[PDB]
Amino acid sequence: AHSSXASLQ
Amino acid sequence: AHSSXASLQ
Amino acid sequence: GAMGSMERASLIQKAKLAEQAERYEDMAAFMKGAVEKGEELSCEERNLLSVAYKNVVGGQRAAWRVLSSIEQKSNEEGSEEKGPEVREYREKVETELQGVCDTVLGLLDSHLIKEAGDAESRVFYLKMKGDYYRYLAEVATGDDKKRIIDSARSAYQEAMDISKKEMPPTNPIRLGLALNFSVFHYEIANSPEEAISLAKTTFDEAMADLHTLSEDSYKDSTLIMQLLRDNLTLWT
Amino acid sequence: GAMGSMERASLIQKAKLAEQAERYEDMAAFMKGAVEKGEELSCEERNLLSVAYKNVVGGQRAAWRVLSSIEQKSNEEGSEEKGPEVREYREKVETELQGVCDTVLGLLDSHLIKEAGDAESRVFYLKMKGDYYRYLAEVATGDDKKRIIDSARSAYQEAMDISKKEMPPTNPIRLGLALNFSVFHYEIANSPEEAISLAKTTFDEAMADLHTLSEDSYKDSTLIMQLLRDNLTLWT
Ligand SMILES: [Cl-]
Ligand SMILES: [Cl-]
Ligand SMILES: [Cl-]
Ligand SMILES: [Cl-]
Ligand SMILES: [Cl-]
Ligand SMILES: [Cl-]
Ligand SMILES: [Cl-]
Ligand SMILES: [Cl-]
Ligand code: NA
Ligand code: NA
Ligand code: NA
Ligand code: NA
Repeated sequence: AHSSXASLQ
Repeated sequence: AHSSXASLQ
Repeated sequence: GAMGSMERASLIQKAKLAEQAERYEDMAAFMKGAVEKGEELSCEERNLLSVAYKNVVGGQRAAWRVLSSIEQKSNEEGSEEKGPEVREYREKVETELQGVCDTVLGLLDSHLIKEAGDAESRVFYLKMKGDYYRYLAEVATGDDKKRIIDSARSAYQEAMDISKKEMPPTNPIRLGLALNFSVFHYEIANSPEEAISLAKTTFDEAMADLHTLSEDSYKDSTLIMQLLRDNLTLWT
Repeated sequence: GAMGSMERASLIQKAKLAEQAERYEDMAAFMKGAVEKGEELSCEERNLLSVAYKNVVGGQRAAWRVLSSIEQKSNEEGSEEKGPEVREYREKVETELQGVCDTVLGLLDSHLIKEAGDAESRVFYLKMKGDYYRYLAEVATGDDKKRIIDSARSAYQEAMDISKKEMPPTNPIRLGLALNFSVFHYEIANSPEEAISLAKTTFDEAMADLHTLSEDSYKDSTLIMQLLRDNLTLWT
């Protein structure tokens, strides 16, 4: 399954 | 440029 | 600690450089040093902390899964005995993974969570607590497995309660929390129906709130909604 | 050393597991431990050593290039002053990269090269010596830069002399050596014409020998020939 998360940078 | 290398495994 | 002599702002700057260089162990060490300065983290700084450790533990989890699969195959009938090495090396990677989780949990407990009063920070940290207990649960097999699972559950549940009271249904933190708690239900807690129900309710309540958002916020929210959809497609 | 208590065969086995798990730092540490047992390496073991360190140093080189580019931009006219952090962090990565190169060079000098009598092993190790001096040369800026470059050149040249006397023009070790020495000429030694001439002669002399090979050897040789071609296309 996919879980959360990307960088704001 | 490309240099040499792969795994035998 | 080795970062004790470096300015807080310099640690943050170097964390950003480390990210650009894909040096995530360095990034995590810089961010640990920044946390240990004792000041609260801004939203940007929380996301640097999260990105750094998620990449470190992600590589460890991927390696652990490869090694665990080899170890399981070796224990099948007809498999030739190869000695203790596969178990030893899986245990080595496991111990390092557990150490990273313990490090993150330690930062959260000393003292990020207790100083976090705004909903966005407190939900963010409680979600992280759930996530790192979840990663511990992925590898747990002993007397404390049930307590590790319950620690993940309890952290996620507290985060959920705050997020539902204090954040709109499209808030990306809230969405990512619900996404991860749904994964917890499916993959850790043996509760696929709960996972599916949570993902579908979360998706639908976010859908209904999109009309309130700017174009940029809409993009942020719909990205995570698509992950909920992707999981629903896998699971149903 | 931390691997001193582990059997040679167990270190080799764990190096192979580490490769499958994409744990290249571990793989390199296992292979260093295996070398330090003092026995010669088989062809398969030499290639585990090479793969491990090439992945470790490759990540360091990629990070160094990112950071060096940021540092260069910061030194342009009109760039805002941001303090010592970019230089410091580039220097940190550089020092770690140099340490890995020194480690590899140390294994070669103590005592892989001196025990290597067959052409395939000796050419393999001398090529590696050239490669790791080349990586040192990529980051060198001081009084010893010329001597580092000459050390790379000298190692490659000795490997070339042996390979031309003792190996067919299609041998993949010979081809990869010539490929890398050509890159040395182009990127380190400021000798693009030499690089181009070497790549073209190597390619043509391999072409003429392909008819002697089995299907599997043909595949091995043509893979490296294509890299020679790709470089020629970049450079001309
Ligand atoms: Cl910054
Ligand atoms: Cl081990
Ligand atoms: Cl609950
Ligand atoms: Cl549940
Ligand atoms: Cl083996
Ligand atoms: Cl630094
Ligand atoms: Cl020469
Ligand atoms: Cl030259
Ligand atoms: Na058998
Ligand atoms: Na064994
Ligand atoms: Na300015
Ligand atoms: Na600065």
